[PDB]
Amino acid sequence: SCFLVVASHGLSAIADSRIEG
Amino acid sequence: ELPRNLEVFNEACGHVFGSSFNREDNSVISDAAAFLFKMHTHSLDGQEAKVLRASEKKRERENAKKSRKAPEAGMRVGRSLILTSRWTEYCATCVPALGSKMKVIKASGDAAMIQMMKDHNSLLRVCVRIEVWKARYVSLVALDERIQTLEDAQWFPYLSGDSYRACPGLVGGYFAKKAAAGERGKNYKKLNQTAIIPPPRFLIIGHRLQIGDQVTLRELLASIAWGLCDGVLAECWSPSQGDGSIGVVVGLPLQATGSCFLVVASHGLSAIADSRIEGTGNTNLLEECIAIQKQDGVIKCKRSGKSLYHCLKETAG
Amino acid sequence: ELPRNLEVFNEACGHVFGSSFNREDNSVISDAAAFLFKMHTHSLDGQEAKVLRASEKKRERENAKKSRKAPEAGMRVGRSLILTSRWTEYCATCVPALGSKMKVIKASGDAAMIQMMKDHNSLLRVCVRIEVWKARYVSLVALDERIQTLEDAQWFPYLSGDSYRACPGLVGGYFAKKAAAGERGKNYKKLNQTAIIPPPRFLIIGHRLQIGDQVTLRELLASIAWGLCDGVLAECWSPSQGDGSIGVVVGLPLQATTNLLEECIAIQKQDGVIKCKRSGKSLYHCLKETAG
DNA sequence: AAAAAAA
DNA sequence: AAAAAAAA
Repeated sequence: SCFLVVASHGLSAIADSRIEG
Repeated sequence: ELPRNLEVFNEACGHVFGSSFNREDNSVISDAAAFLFKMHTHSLDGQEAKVLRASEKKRERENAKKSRKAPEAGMRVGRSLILTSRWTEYCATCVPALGSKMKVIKASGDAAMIQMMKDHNSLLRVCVRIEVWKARYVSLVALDERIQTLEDAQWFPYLSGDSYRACPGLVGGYFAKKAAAGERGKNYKKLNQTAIIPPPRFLIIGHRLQIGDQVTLRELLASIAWGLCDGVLAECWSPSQGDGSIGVVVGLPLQATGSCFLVVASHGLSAIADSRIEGTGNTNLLEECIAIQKQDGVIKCKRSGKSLYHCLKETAG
Repeated sequence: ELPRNLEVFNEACGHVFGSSFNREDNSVISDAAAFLFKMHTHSLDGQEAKVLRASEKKRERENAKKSRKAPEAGMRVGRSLILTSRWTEYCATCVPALGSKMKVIKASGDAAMIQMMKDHNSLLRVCVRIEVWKARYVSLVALDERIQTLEDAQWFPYLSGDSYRACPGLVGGYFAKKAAAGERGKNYKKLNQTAIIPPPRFLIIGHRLQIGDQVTLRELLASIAWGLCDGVLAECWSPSQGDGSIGVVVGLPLQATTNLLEECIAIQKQDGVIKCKRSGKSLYHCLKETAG
């Protein structure tokens, strides 16, 4: 699968949702 | 009643598909628009071969296409679209000959031919908008294998060159990458990856997407975002009474386009490459918010931090 | 008693636009300046063709422009400007012939031709100053497509080649990039993205922007900065009684020509210089957020 | 401020 | 989120 979250509507891109912390 | 673009599209689809063209199914409209885009781009069998500056390998494919028999009447297209016996007449009459350019037609001075080319261009734009919407819709539940890193995701949707030429500001891919890399003129248009595109059943009717529309979650999301956009956008939807399948729109995202967070160095100040990240060291992205404009007013909603595709997958389990 | 620079511009605007030229509207003055600049650069339909070293496509474009019908009296240029019957005579007598060079004019010794060339150059400078101001004003609410990073934002405004040739110290873009990214001479001008340009309604009358004159927030911001400058510059303006989209200038920044957000700018007020803490958000973002 | 001088 | 230009 893919855990990316592209930057949109003023939000910052995330290279991996899980690693965030 | 309807603009020139939508009237042209309705006329074309009706002429080509008889009564088999359902005007209230997004999948059927998308399939019809794809077939029409192929027809008007001379990608179907039996149409003019593209040889102007083609390489021998491309010339092989073009000659094979030209030699191949054209689609026959009654042929099944997609799922529930059937070609009529009069589709050949429409293809011969309403499709500009290969290599046609608006300047030559204007120089000729034929009003009928000018209107024909204008209709062709408007149809191309409408079909490409529907193509981008269908690309987002597919991406909502089907990750593209090509997209593996944010650099690849930056150029969605990966549509052909004709799609880019029709809608440079909505279509991404190889040609958008080339245009961004290459020299940028006054006509350069940046890829608006989350521009609002009404569902095809709305786009052909000319109804602009707004608050209160009876739409499904997947189609609304494909309208306002795509698979890898954040899941907080799902807040722009609300199930109707009794749940069912179709809900209602409670709001729309703000800052859909034209978001710049640069602060150039001026008056002795130091430049900032990104206002959001600058902060002081607290790079907590989960605290970010999106401004959703609702009927009552604009509200700031905390980001979910999870892709729309993943949110939909989790809620479907 | 205005300077010749402004007198020439006013005379040209009058001759070419009749009474339709309103000297109190920034948009009207900007449109008139743009039309005059494209007239004096030989860019209007029916004018001479730039075919000295044009490529095939450029050769064809210039030939089509020459063959195309020239503007006629009554044409609508913008929103509130209508060409008069005198515009042909003005374009014939005041616009120097294509390719003319000041050296040859001075060598010939013709006083009339020398004056015409000097007036043409002064008019070009005035029109380009107005063009830069209008570019800032536009960018206050709608950023250029070419501005994606700081490297791109460093070359605002993206104006044409003639604009740069006229005011190299104010105009940016491709030609400013080329000049900066190349061998530089003694007569080389550095781009000043924040050089103070009075609003056109003030520029064409010689009034120097100063504390205490009635202006609009967008007007002042376009005068002293552009869209991507820090929002603290908004402190240079103050709304009047009832606002009404019209206020007054309370200061003008200096050096126009944790710690990162603690940087301050210097503002010259009626009393003296004061240090104002930066906002951290560009003027574009601040205007978007404060719009409602 | 005077001088100089297109993808 | 109008119109005129205009292929690896």
